[PDB]
Amino acid sequence: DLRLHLLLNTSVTCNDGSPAGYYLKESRGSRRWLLFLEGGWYCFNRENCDSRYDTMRRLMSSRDWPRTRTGTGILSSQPEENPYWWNANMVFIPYCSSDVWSGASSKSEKNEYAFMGALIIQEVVRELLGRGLSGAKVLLLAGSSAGGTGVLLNVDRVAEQLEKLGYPAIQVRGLADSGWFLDNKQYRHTDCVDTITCAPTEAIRRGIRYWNGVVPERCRRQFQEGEEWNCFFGYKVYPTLRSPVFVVQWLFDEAQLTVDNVHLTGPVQEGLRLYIQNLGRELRHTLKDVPASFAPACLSHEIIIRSHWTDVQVKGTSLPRALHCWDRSLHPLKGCPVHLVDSCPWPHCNPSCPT
Ligand SMILES: *[C@@H]1O[C@H](CO)[C@@H](O)[C@H](O)[C@H]1NC(C)=O
Ligand SMILES: OCc1cn(-c2ccc(Cl)cc2)nn1
Repeated sequence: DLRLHLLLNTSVTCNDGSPAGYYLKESRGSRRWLLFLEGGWYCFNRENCDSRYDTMRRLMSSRDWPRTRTGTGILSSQPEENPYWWNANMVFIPYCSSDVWSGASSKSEKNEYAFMGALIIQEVVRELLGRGLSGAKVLLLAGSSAGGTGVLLNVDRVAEQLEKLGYPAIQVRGLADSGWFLDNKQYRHTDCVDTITCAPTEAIRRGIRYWNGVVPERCRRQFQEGEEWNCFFGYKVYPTLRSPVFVVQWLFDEAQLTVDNVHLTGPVQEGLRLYIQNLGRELRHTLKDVPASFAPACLSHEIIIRSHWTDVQVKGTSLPRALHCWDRSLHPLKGCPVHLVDSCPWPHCNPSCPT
């Protein structure tokens, strides 16, 4: 179990002004630290944030959080469940800012909600340095879904923060799971006039304004004002980064298909067959020059904190093994690969896909 700590700096808050926080399980014999970012979509105006507050309030507030949480998958402390980092110090950071971890705005007489995701990460790092993180050799910033995108947006800022604080020896790295999206054409079109129909590019453009969103400096300097939404898309922001980042991405991610207005129920036809095959090929193409990556040909969503994350394989190598091979490479290795991308072109052409 991981134990809840609410942030001592009460100005760093969830959407509704309640304190943000983190769940921690220490491993005093270890100098490895894993900080995991939860996911769960986002909201981008008053009306759709109000809806989220009625029926998704744990993603908006800490007032009902439980005192503990069980570590699962890569957050498990049992070697049978977590062959990769079972002995590390474990941290789970709840997603309560609805801003893809990019916001830097407080609640005020001008703002009904606070959007502080980027500041929550920095405050968690600061308060952990007093609880053992000061002695770390590696800090791995991981996350799933919106948390995976959050890794891409924040990993270099964590690195810069520790450097300026006097800790140049801590190696910051990132692990982005199911957060690598494409700004592609939808299979069927919908005009952005309310939430249902509003494509990611437009929703994120409005979000950055609503959230006072922050993106990495180098990417911001390339795309410039009004175009920072580009930095929320992995294939555009990744080349600007400097911290080592391992990318885990299903070729046919269910959230990607949702934003593309694809609904698979049933006998496809030719038009949709070609659309799905082209999506797989495009994703594959964006990963061609990503040296640490794991991309199976499955229709699924998230993986690294699922209890059965050990079961999927690409070219005979599991995800925990590929992550271990990555660790070795950061000290090619014979029989210990780090770049693993399926080539077959249809969902579940890989027999190890989740059922
Ligand atoms: C609390 O957090 C805010 C927002 O990041 C920051 O400006 C302030 O300096 C912090 N205060 C302390 C005492 O850490
Ligand atoms: O949990 C599903 C999910 C998807 N997203 C998301 C994030 C960024 C972009 Cl650019 C598109 C989609 N966030 N959460």
